[PDB]
Amino acid sequence: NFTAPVTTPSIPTPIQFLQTWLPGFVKVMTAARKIDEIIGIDTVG
Amino acid sequence: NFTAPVTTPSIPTPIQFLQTWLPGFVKVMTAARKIDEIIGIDTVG
Amino acid sequence: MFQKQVYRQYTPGFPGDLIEDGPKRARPGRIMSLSAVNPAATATGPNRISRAFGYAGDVSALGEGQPKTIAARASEVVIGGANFFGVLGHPKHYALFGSAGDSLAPSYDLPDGAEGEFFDMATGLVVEIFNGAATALDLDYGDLVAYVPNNLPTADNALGLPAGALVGFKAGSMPTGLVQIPNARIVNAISLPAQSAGNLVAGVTIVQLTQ
Repeated sequence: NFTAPVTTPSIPTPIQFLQTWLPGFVKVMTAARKIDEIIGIDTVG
Repeated sequence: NFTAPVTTPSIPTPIQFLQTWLPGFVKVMTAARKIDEIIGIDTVG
Repeated sequence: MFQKQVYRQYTPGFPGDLIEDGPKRARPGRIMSLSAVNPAATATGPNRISRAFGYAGDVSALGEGQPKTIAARASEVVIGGANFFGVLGHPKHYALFGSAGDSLAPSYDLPDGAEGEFFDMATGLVVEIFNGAATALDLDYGDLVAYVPNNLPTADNALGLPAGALVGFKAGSMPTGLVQIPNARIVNAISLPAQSAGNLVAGVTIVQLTQ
């Protein structure tokens, strides 16, 4: 008695539209550069 | 010799973005309703 | 994908949805896992929308020590539990995740551990119903509803029905092993053709009144 549905039944909203992406990116850091803290810096050349 | 990456190497951009969704939605249609053109209507009562 | 045909009228509704507005009772719950089910748990189901779930414990408490915070009255339900909890429904509540890479592929299956809306009673609910036998059946206004449990024995489940599949029988004809939803009635009238274990024709969706 029910008319056969044309589209296959499915959950309506794709997940991609229900995501909030946080501002910015987290950059991967490295070891500190502390040669200037030890022996200073000099410009001679 | 190469330093081991912190993150897993992968294709950067997801298919989530860079994906244009066409405006409007196609809607399933039914058979033609033609009594309004064969005999017309009159809003009475 | 799009309409490959044109029918004289629209379908009255899609399974898991509400057609008639009136007194209704629904509760939230978590989908759990048939694997987590301690006992054998024979009947297997993919958390389909139009299926009748069963209570399988609570997950109110949070933490891992003695002082636990009861954050919410949370129900932890399984697809074919004997203690009927409610028929899953309202597909618009959930998010489509796709199926096997195709993120836009159609899917009526809720992932494990998700949250669903389980109608305990409704004036009108579109449900997929099945045949409890291999013969053709006619369901009318005065017809009852019984859902397949998780522990339905292989001898009783000859047709290989899904885990929480609602069947739909006639007074004094409940397929064996099946457990009945009390006060559940088939409102609209339909016909199911003869089926076999391999074919298992998907019974046409039906308006049902629960309690």
